[PDB]
Amino acid sequence: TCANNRHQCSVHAECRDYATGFCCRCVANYTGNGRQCVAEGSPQRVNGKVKGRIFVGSSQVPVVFENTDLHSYVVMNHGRSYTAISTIPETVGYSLLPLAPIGGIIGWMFAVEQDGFKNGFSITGGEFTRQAEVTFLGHPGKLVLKQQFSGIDEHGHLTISTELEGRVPQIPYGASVHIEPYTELYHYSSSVITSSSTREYTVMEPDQDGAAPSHTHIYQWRQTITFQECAHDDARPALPSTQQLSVDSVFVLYNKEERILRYALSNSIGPVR
Amino acid sequence: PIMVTVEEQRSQSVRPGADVTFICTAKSKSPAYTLVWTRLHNGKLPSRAMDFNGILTIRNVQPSDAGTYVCTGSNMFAMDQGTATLHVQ
Ligand SMILES: [Zn+2]
Repeated sequence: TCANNRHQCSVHAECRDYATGFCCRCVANYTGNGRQCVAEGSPQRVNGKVKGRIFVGSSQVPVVFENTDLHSYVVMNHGRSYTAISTIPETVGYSLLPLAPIGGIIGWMFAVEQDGFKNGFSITGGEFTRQAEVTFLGHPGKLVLKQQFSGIDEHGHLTISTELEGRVPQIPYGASVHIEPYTELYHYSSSVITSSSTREYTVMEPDQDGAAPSHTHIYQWRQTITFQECAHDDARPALPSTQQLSVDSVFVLYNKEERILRYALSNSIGPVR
Repeated sequence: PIMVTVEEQRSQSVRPGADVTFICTAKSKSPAYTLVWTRLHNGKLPSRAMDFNGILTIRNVQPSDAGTYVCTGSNMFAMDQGTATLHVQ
């Protein structure tokens, strides 16, 4: 009951008792799932570590990195997520350029909410597990991604731990990548959200005299998002079975000098159109 | 932990229809840091605005675009801010 476990709720939330138990709910002008809440229109930061074991192209020896930092910035209701990942080796930096979804999950979490639809943070409170896989059509193997989000920590930071393992095609040193606007469908069912999407991306050759023509490639993203929802509050409206994420203004960049990988994108969440 | 610098031409004046660009950079004691532009008080950028890697580009400027813009530098340790101003003829 609340009298016993009010501390389980966010300080910016209200507690309510029910037959089988209690549930938390963010107060007016705050968004979240009750256990975690943030003020509307406020800037938020996400921090965590990144470790990987990635085979590039046809290499039989993987590039390994641990203790790499991930820092992301967003402003509630603006819809744009900016992610930086640094201490990323040049040996893998360019080949990770097409993987904007590494930071894209943060865009899903804070997408601009339209009509009667909720973004990732409203649904999970930033407490969830993301299992993702990506297959590059025409190339061997696949890349597996696992990310754990643990809510807002003692410092006020949202949290995210990232693990990457597998094989990705080789992208020429100094090349750049372009991704056009797209939409993704997120299906909900009993505390589980899934999505699968096949998209294309363009690779532009190294910016030097004689740069050859650009070329496109295709990959398929598959992901499963798991989390907990309060099992009480019978009079609780069910979440939509399907929500559409609209993505645009995508930018990806890798800088060899500072060895930093950057991803940026704009997001809106609403009905299927 | 982090220091922001709005590159020269912090104050610009253009006519309606032009494109304007503002640049932001920073010195950080941490490897991973971000640079993000917004209007004053964390106001939402115009739809015609593009913002990435510290570079803010506003295309086909409208009188309503006039005002102060803020570049926010951030890392796991702290944040810092610098400003720029736009005037429309
Ligand atoms: Zn922290």
